[PDB]
Amino acid sequence: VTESVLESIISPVTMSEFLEEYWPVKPLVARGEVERFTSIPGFEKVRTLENVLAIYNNPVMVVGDAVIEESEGITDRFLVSPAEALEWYEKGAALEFDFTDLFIPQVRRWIEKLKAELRLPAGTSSKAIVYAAKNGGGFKAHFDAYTNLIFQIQGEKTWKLAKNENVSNPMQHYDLSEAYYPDDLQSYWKGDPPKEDLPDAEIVNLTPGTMLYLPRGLWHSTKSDQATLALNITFGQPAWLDLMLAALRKKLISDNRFRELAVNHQSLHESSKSELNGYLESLIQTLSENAETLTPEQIFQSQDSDFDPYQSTQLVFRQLLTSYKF
Amino acid sequence: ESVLESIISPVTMSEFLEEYWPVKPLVARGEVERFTSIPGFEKVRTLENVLAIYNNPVMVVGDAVIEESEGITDRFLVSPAEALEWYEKGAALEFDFTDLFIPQVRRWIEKLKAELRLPAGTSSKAIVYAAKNGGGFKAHFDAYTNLIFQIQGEKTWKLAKNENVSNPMQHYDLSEAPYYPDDLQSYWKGDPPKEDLPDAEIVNLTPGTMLYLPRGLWHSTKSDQATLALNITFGQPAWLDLMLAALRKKLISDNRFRELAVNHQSLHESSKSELNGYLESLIQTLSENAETLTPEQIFQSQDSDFDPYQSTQLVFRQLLTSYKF
Ligand SMILES: O=C(O)CNC(=O)C(=O)O
Ligand SMILES: O=C(O)CNC(=O)C(=O)O
Ligand SMILES: [Mn+2]
Ligand SMILES: [Mn+2]
Repeated sequence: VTESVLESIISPVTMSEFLEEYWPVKPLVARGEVERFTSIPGFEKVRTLENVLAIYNNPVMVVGDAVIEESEGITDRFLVSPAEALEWYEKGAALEFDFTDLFIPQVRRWIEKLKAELRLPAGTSSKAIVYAAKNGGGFKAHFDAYTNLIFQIQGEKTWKLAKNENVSNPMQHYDLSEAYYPDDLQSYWKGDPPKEDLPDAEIVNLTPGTMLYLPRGLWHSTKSDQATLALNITFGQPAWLDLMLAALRKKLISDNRFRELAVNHQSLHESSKSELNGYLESLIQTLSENAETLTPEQIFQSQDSDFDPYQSTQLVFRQLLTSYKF
Repeated sequence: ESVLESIISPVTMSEFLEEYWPVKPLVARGEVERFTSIPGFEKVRTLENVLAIYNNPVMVVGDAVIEESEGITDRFLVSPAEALEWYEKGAALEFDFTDLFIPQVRRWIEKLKAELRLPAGTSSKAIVYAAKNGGGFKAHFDAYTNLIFQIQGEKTWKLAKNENVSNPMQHYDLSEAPYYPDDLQSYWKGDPPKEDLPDAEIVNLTPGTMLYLPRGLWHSTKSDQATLALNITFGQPAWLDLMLAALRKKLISDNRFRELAVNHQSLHESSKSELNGYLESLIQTLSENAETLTPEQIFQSQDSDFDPYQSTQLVFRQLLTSYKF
């Protein structure tokens, strides 16, 4: 059958069904034999923890209660060498091998293809990540501003999934162990947080060969009683706001008045403060008039902008680090 | 209004702010003991000391890297323990965010930021540069500004007034002169400078010389023999940065603006028409909120992140400060 890699994996669900009833809002669980994952380019290289370790020349994130206890409560995660990560792994810390696509770079082709098949803006952030855990490790209840296609490779992993009644379309991460909401999030958080154990969540056991589509914003937590290994393909979720502000900035960056250095008005004398306010009024009027002339075509024309400079910077930095042998 | 005074004397801080900052370079010569006023200066006064304290990836830059990478790149990050090998091959070493290891200097940098009237959120750091054997950086301009303190050796700087772009918002290497980033293209005027910046000012920076290097000024560097310098590097956030931050904060509360965007030419004709009306409506709302913008709201955003490239690198490096390289 002339099928896409994604189609091959979610069969007998069609890609149209996926796009109409699941993406980008509802989770999908697709079960089957792990061998159908072998059409993912580079899968054989990340099929076992020993294989991932043989190729992954980068720092590894470790997360969990052992980190909280060692750090005397300062943090729940460290970035460490692959070797040290194995020491933490034995203490039940979850290991995250981020930007695994640097080390199976053939998957990058596929990811870009999948990004187009999902009709994501070209500029959307995308990567592969490997997650490994044992001894009850994993992640406590949280949500992400990203969506994931999750391919369970080894072991049985317990996911909790709950609808998020507090925020629609979150644009930042949040750990439920913060109960305090960060600034932007505070502006659109509604209602009471869920309990730490997500008591109303759906529990899903992921086994080898299970693919889980995980939409952005769902509350989730993970636990690996025994050793597990999974490969995630992780996508940004650029908002209309992202594209609109990129388009507006493209219209304004040409104007030297907008490129001039900004000034902290705090130290200024009152007359200078007022003059700055009049200068800024001029800018405000011009910004508003450029916003008023914004068109759909211009918004679409900025779909190839960098909407996640945090992810892009982390990719560049990790690429530069490959010159050290971790 | 005091921190720089003893270093740029006889230039006064008022003269510096009115006549030089943020557009024209200044060269202040004097005794290097001046620099003892900077917290932690003793700890970066030789390359040995820097290497003793700097527990982070070190950037190495130059011909030796071009060779090792078979032409792919001129830079990469290595361990402090491997950096000296590259230095001996004439690669320039960049110890980025050196202020992570001399925390003392943060207070100083913050005072300077306040003195210069920079937005509170402006990026700011210390960087040490070391090179020998003709190593350094080829002709380019930065979107950052730098206060440069020459500690050791005689370093050849070329400096050239930028006649092409005012207040650039990104980095540019003169060597890429066929190609121009889209944004830069939209405000570049005229022809790029000539190869090797023939009309440049040549300035030999000797120990105790401080160079103020404004954003956008063309420069390049060469260390014939060993050199060591400390930079204090500041972002240059534009009014556009604060204003778009303020506008985003007004809109991020509205779920319509947080909804997932789509690839235009992936969807059907019916869908392509159905998106136009929704986007026209959103554009109306964006415009209405832009018309509500006040100077107060712009200033209330001065503590935002205007430089995710720098902030991201800082967080990453902070997670590596006790890494066993
Ligand atoms: O895989 C895990 O243990 C945790 N993964 C996530 O939270 C995620 O993919 O967003
Ligand atoms: O110090 C050097 O050799 C090069 N430095 C710069 O380009 C800079 O400070 O912007
Ligand atoms: Mn998650
Ligand atoms: Mn420079």
